[PDB]
Amino acid sequence: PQLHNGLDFSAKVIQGSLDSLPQEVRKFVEGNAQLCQPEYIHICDGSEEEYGRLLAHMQEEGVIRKLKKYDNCWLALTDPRDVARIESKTVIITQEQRDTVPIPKSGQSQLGRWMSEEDFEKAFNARFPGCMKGRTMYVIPFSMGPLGSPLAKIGIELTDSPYVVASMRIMTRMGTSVLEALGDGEFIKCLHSVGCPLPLKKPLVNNWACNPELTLIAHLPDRREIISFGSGYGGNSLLGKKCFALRIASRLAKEEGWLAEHMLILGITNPEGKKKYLAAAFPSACGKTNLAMMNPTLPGWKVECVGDDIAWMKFDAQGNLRAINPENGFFGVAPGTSVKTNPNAIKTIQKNTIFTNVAETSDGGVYWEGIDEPLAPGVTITSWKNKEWRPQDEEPCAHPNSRFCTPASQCPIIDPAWESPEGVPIEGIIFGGRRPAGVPLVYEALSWQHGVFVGAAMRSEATAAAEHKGKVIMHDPFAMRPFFGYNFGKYLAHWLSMAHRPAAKLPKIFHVNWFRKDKNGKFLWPGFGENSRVLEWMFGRIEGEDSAKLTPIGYVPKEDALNLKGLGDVNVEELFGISKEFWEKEVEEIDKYLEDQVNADLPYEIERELRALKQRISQM
Ligand SMILES: Nc1nc2c(ncn2[C@@H]2O[C@H](COP(=O)(O)OP(=O)(O)O)[C@@H](O)[C@H]2O)c(=O)[nH]1
Ligand SMILES: [Mn+2]
Ligand SMILES: [Mn+2]
Ligand SMILES: [Mn+2]
Repeated sequence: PQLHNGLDFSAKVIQGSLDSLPQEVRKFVEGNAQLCQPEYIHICDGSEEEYGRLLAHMQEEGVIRKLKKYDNCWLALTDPRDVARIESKTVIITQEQRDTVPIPKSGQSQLGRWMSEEDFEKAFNARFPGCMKGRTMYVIPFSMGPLGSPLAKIGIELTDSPYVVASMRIMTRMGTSVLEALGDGEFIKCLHSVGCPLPLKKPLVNNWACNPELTLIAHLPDRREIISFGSGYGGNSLLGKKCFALRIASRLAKEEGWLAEHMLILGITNPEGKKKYLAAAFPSACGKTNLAMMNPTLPGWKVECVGDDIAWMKFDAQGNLRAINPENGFFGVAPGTSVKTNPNAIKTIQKNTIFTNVAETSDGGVYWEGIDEPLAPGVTITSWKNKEWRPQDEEPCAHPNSRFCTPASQCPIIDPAWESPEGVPIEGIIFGGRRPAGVPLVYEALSWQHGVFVGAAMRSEATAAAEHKGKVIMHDPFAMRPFFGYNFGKYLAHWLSMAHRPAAKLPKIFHVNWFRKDKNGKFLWPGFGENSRVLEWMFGRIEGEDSAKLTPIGYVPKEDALNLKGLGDVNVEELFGISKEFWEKEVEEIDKYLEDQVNADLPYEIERELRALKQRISQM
């Protein structure tokens, strides 16, 4: 009911019906409509027509270009200030700070950024009021994971960005069928605005609406709400990805007894007809996608891709660890993707694919550094800065974090069960990062507890995923440092608890290092398709083959255990060297880190593994 005409936004609905919305769905829409004051409200139905008019609108607004060389592929150049995931402006709001991050013994926590409700209410009220003035509010109903799937959760994103709606149509399951499945069930409330209400008081660079100064990505797990403002780029705007699928989901999984992890999922089959499913957690820009879509070099081996970034896992009745990719597409980095590195990626992005900040060729194609592909005579390149670009300038034509957004179904090696609502049984878990020195190519954990300790001890050099720069090695336990939904100590404890479940078929735990270097700065391992040689060893260890040698850090392959045929020139000495001098410093850094950051919430079993490892190393 109302006394005037200031609460019923029906007259602003250009597609859909507020009447057809579930009870709580309508309230969430009209409430923020009244707060944000959008000129129009557009309730997405996921249709091809919608996608069609949507793209055409963005092309008439100078938002995106059409890549005439490919089938239904589009380019989008963003503002140079809004070109990646802002880790420093992401915050989690909990009544108690301890719920979010362990109280550091001395210094600032690196495992999350907490903000009180009082501080957030101020920041919120200073951003969203009237932020969509003169823009359309798109209502994105999307399901994470297959519909009806048990570990499938539904969210509603409100956004004033057509670029976001198009991307979300690729990355999630979006449309009207999601509304009907939801019914009156619960859902995740997602609110996004670029923060440039009209009239534009700030000119737009590359026609990219954004507000860097006021950027803020907030999470409220107690309320099941995600509030993002000022950014339109991937992690910040695609709220169902990082914000939902990891941070909020991790909190839920802790509550509900499953797991939400920053892991690729791949299935692998050997020449004997036996197939196994593995999961790998690497930091961003550390090889997950190239591994999940690997083109193996060992004959009789087949790799299939279930997912490349997010895994939702839970033990089933039979005690197996089951995993699903809750996403619907791939949002991978562009540069370095060549036919020689990730050819399966090339085959996927040639249609229905949206690119961001990659270079455009004068004939209607894409270009980026490392594409490893000569262009024809008379073909010019326009950089992502929208300027004539030549290979003689220092300006790279493709931004380091530039992306492609492609449907998962188009992948030629997509696993025939990536949408199976029952998941895939994970028999192995892989950790790793970019360690230039010290860490051997691969080793196996001595037990679950040691495994959990290995994940927690992961470290890697600074890449181009967040705002980190320089050549520095920092901690990234479980590859989840930027995405922990709650206290990390309680995270570790949650993992260790899996060893207590009845008839729990705990998978093996490996640590790989694709990036060990020599004294000249030369990679000691070709990697990519050759990583199938490392997976071969893992496959045999899962079946119980006496191919492992015991060492102070874990099991490593025996002599002549790794199929190295076709190489011969690989320096195996330095590739597996376990220097005591290096590992005595490694334990010190891990100790100091764990004592400071996890402090009084560090489980004792992790402290015991730390103690045990320090002991085995001193006996060298
Ligand atoms: N040396 C080496 N580099 C790799 C390998 N796989 C990927 N890369 C590089 O890492 C960058 C990002 O890899 P990607 O698979 O997209 O990482 P993701 O973010 O985890 O999906 C690419 O530019 C590649 O050049 C590998 O096996 N060996
Ligand atoms: Mn990721
Ligand atoms: Mn990726
Ligand atoms: Mn225990």
